Amino acid sequence: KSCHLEEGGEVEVSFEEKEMEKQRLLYQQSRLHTRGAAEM
Repeated sequence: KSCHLEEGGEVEVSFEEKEMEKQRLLYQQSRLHTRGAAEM
């Protein structure tokens, strides 16, 4: 639920939004410890 909420909840369709959102989602995924958790 946290990762889903951190998808589009925080029209224009510009590079100022299509890249900030992608970087934020990547940071959210990395903060979840992709290493270790995938094997779990």
